Amino acid sequence: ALSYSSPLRFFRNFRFHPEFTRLVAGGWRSLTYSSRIDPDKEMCPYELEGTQCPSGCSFQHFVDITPAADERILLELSG
Amino acid sequence: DEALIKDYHSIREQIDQYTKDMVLVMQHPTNCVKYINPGRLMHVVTSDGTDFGWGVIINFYERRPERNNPNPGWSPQESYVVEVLLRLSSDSGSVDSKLKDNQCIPAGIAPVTQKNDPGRWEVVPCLLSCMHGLSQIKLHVPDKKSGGSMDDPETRRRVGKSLLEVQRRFEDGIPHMDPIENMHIRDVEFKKLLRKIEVLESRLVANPLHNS
Ligand SMILES: [Zn+2]
Repeated sequence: ALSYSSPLRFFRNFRFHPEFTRLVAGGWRSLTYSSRIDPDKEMCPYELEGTQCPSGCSFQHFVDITPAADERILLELSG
Repeated sequence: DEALIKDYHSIREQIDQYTKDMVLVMQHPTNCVKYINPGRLMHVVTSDGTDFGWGVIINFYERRPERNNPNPGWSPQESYVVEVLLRLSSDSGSVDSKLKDNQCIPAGIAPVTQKNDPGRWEVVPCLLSCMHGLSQIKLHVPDKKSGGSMDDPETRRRVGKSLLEVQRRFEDGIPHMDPIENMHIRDVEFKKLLRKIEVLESRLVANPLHNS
């Protein structure tokens, strides 16, 4: 059946699409639609190289922009 | 049901028209030079449609016409050049660094098109007319007084390969800058443009052909 990709699919409001879960593999937890990217910070060059950041490294890291994992959060809440 | 086919494609035509109107606004210099920042990612696509993928913005300068051609009739989107690091095919030739009055990208280059082609990371000049995305993502790139430079091919392959690490990590795609929330494009016409596209999309799915 006939298919078509919205020119608005990369913009923030695409998250309010009713089929959003269906067309983006990651769903709300997909990094592609994360609300946590600071557009003026630089991603860590050490992280991308795969080498260990120095202590206190203040580049933007992937952990900064990745949503919390509900398994860790359901964990913390108990006890 | 031929009346209903004609409606479906009428909608698609209207959405295509409004889509090029929208792209023009976001490519316009007064709306995007603020965000043409060294290290920000940029999706480069030629007017004819060859897709060079994502690259790293290195520099951007105002375009200057040739001596013999004072008024070259450039549009606003053809009046600025962004120097972008792109992954070219090893097949692709030498990167001439200045564009002629009639070119949007250099003449002898092409994107990577074969597997077991690693590519070659080169800095390529592009008109704003070839910008089809700005990312929220910024890589770190050397600058004046940082002691590095993108003239070193080895630095280009170092930065280049991190951009492929970013794309590997972004399974669902590199995240775009939002024209409203990130670029704060105030134009009332642009505001209406995005709503016009949405209501037309609602019209288009209402049509049997969508799932036929
Ligand atoms: Zn780091």
